Parts: sequence; structure tokens; C-alpha cells
Amino acid sequence: AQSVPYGVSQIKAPALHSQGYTGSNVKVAVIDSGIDSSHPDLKVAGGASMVPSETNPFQDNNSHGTHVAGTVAALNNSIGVLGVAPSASLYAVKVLGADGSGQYSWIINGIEWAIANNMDVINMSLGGPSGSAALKAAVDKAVASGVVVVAAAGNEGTSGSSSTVGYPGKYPSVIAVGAVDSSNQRASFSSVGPELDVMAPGVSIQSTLPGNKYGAYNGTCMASPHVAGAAALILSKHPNWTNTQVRSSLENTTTKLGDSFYYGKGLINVQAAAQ
Amino acid sequence: SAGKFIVIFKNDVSEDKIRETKDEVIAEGGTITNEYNMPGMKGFAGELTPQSLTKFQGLQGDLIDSIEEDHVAHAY
Ligand SMILES: [Ca+2]
Repeated sequence: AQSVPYGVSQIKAPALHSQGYTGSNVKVAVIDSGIDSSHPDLKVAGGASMVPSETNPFQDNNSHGTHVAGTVAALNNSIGVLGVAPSASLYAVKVLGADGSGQYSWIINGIEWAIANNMDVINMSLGGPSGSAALKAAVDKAVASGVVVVAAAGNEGTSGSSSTVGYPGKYPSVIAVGAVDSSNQRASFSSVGPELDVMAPGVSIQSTLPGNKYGAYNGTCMASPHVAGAAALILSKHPNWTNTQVRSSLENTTTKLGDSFYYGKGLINVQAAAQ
Repeated sequence: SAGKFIVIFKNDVSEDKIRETKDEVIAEGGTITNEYNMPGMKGFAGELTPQSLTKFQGLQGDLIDSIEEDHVAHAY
């Protein structure tokens, strides 16, 4: 039997599914550790690997990318879980190796690939503490090219009044996603700062794992794909909307939570964002 | 090697100059591990010898828009 992870229901994705909006024909690039293309509950449309020692983007040697992918688009059927945009076209853009790390240069090449292959949405459930002019130029270019760019805010928790949002999430062109639990309470590890844009479920998120498995993971890296999937649902209903229109709607229809420093604009509500 | 870097060219730099620059990086003893060719964003990544690094830093605003160390990101 199929289970609907609480987070998918929390952002109100099922309401859109019942109306026929499931992310069909929307291309979402999961820039991560790859995606296990053989998972029964996932369909991968294509991809590319930027990791020198791991040239196969469809072999996720970490598990992270597959989990993120499942939150974005686990198939709607009679098994496993259900993604936010179950009909979205998933692309595995591998920029992180088995150990979960990757060079900014590889990530930039992944963003370039996404732009060249007309991705509609980019999800980057990854980050680093170091700023980068080239990385900023890359995400800015993707956004200028019309791509909705979403990234995890980071799991660095709080640090007084200082921002703990990592890169690329910290860049203005990127939608930085924080994590809340099923009670809409900010996860203790969720990064904070003025760069935080929206929140999504990021605690004990059940999704697909390599080798026909499923499991619950924690992280703003689990929250991010809820928003990337949300963008895909919105585009499946309004295919002509620019990324600016998609982002504006997502941020203007959130359910307001706590102070913006800790919750950004609040929890996304994709049903409302779909107008 | 001075380390791994990412170099982005100014947008008025010709294709021949871009090619010439990368060939030089290799000739000096460096490497080219990635190349970027997007409208409005051209550059490359690779290992640079010290002489290449300082040359690019000195050419900031002319041939180079930015030159930085190649950082690492993580899925956590
Ligand atoms: Ca399923």
C-alpha cells in the first residue's frame, strides 16, 4: 500500500493532486548525490554526473539524492510513498559523491547543465559556509534564464543574531528553505537569518532510499524538495508563469509562523500558491 | 600547484583569448577540470600554478571577473 508522508499533506499538495495537478511535464533537476533510477517508486527522465570519480548519475552511492528525489516526485501508485509532484520529470544531476561532498566547480557545472537542458526547477539540498562569486553567478544565471532555484537553508541552527544560512541558499536569487516539524515548529537545527525565505516539513521525512527502500531523514535538505515539488505543481497548472510569478505566489501564500529571522515568510501552502 | 580555483572571464573577452588562457594554464603546469560556456558567464575550474594565480588576480577587472578557491559543499 502507498503512504502519504505527513509533509506532503502539510503543504496541501493532495488538494492539487485531486484536481489533476501533479507536476506533469515539469522538469526538476535534483542537484545532489545522484538518484537511484531503479527504485520502483521513482521514474528518472535523465541527468548527468559532474563527479569525476562517479560518472553515473543514476547510481546514488550516498542515499541523500534518492531521498530528496522521492520527496519531489515519488510516484502515485499502490506502493511506497507519494511525492509533492508525482508526475514531475526528475533529472539526476550528480554533483556530490558517495561521501556527500562536492566541489563548487562541479555544482556550477551541474547548474550549467540544468540551464542547457531547460530545467524548470532546480533543487539544491546542499550547502557550504564559504561564499563564492562563481556560485552566485551560476545561480543568478539560472534564475535569469527562468529557472526556479530552491535550496536548503542549512542545518546550522542558531548563533545569536548572526545568520547561519549556508551557500547557495544565502544568495538572494535562491529560495532558501528552512525546516519545521508536523506542529509547524522550527526544527532546532534549521538555519536562521534574513536570507531564510520559507519553511517546509524537514523532520522525520519519509521518502525513497536506494535498493527499493524507504526511510525517515531529518534536514532542511528534506524541506527544500517540498518547495521544489511545490514549484512543479504550480507550473503544471500555470505552465506560462515565469519563475518570478511562481516564487511570488509561493511566498505570498504562506501560512505565517514565527519571526521571519527564524521562519522566513512561513510554511508554504501550495494549494493557495496554485491560485 | 597553488590549489584548485574557479575563474570567470569578463564578458567582453574573445573566444580566442579564452582558449589561449586555458592553454596557458596547462602549459604552466596547471589543469582544466571544468569549463563554463553560458551566455554572460564563461570560465573554468582547475589547478593553478602560483604564477597563473597571481596573473589572474592581477588581471581582475580586465580579463578576469572573478578568481576564487574551489570550495566544498556537503549534503548535510
Ligand atoms: Ca508511491
